[PDB]
This record gives sequence, C-alpha cells and structure tokens, in this order.
Amino acid sequence: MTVKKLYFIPAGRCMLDHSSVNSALTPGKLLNLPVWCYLLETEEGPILVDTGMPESAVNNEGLFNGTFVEGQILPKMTEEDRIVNILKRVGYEPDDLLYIISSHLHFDHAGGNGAFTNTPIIVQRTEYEAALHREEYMKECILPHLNYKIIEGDYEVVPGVQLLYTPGHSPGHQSLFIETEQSGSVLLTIDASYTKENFEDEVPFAGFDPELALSSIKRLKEVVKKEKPIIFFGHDIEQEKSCRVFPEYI
Ligand SMILES: [Zn+2]
Ligand SMILES: [Zn+2]
Repeated sequence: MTVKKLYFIPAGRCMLDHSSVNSALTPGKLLNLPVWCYLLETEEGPILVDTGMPESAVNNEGLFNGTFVEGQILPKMTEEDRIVNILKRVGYEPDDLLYIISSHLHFDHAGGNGAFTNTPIIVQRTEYEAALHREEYMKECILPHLNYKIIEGDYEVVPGVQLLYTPGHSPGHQSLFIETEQSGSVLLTIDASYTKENFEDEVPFAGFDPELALSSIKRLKEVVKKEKPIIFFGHDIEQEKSCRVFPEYI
C-alpha cells in the first residue's frame, strides 16, 4: 500500500542567522526560512507531520528577547499560520487526524502540539526525554498531558509511512521515508539537513550534536543509495522555490 497524497503545507516562517544553514559563515545576516508541516492522506486516515509554531510566536518576532537566543531566532507567524487555522482551511479539525508525527520538539515543529489533545502524537523517546530538561525547549512543545505515542528507533506508522531515527540536529530527531501513489519513494529529511548542501556536501549546520548529525546523514545516504528517492530538506530557501505546495501534492 502507498500514501494517496503527500502535501507540503507552508506553516509560517522563521528568521535564523545564516550560520544556521552553514556553521562556517560569519554571523550577521538573517535568513527568512520556511516552516513546514506535511499532510499525508492514507487509507487509514490523515496524518499530520509537525504542527508549526506556538501561539506565542503570532505577531511576535521578539518572542526570544530576554533569552539566550535573542536576535538569533525571530518567528514570522501570523494568525493564519496557527495549525488549527491551517487545518481548518485544508478541511480538517484536530480530532479528525489519525496521527501526529513530531519530527522533533523544536518550537518550529511542535509549537502547535497542544491543539491535539486526543490524537496520538508519535515522538522519539530520546526527543521527549531531552525536551523535559534541555533549555532550548519551549514549554508549549512538551505539554505533559497530550496523548504521546512514544517510540524508540525506526517505526512504521502505517503502510507507506516509515520513520527513520536521525538524531543529531536534536537528541531524538526523526526523518520520514514515504511511498506515495504519484511519486514513489520520497525522503523528507526534515531537520537532518536544513539544505541540500548540508546533505550532499555535508556542510555543518545548527544542531545539538554535529557528529551524530553527520552519522545520521551518512545513514540516510545509504537509504538513498538503495531507494533512489526524491529528497526534500527541512529549511531550504532554494529548494522551496521549486516545491509543489498545497493544493498540489506528490
Ligand atoms: Zn529543529
Ligand atoms: Zn526546524
């Protein structure tokens, strides 16, 4: 069985210093990077991958003023980018969803998790445990009473939807390998590589453990050598130019 439709859904944006996509660059220039969620229409029901930024980021570029990351992260989020609004426009309410998949619990990926109080939220144990104590993590991304479906390592969500454990960018980061009806094998690196250059050329980028992130890239390259998928990266301004986005699908 294959996934019926894979949708790339813009979920607002976020400014990061350009050293975030290339650690060798000298800090001083911000990049307006895309924030994504993905919607998978499957035989078993719709599945949402990531949930955008938290309510606190709405019309609040200075969210991280007063913190250890002041001026280094500026969310670009409007009321329209709240995940429930995104879903409502697409044609879903939170309780319609079969699963939420959290690639990781960074604020640009799990900020909307609180909206889903019934749907199982699939997240790596190592990411969940990290989010409990590491300072990067926002409280909005680790709410205690959500219906977490905690997994460890690789995992098949439904036929055609595979999670690949790719730690490094964050302690329990996971990527997706999807088989779609229209396109066949698709690799969503999520933040296992922000840009094509991080993947192909192994250019270092923002992450908790760069060494581990490299090994996760090498692991993904082995998958690619075997499966020859089309590959989409996490925060790639260049690639975004040519991405088929909602209402188009792959
Ligand atoms: Zn991240
Ligand atoms: Zn990210």
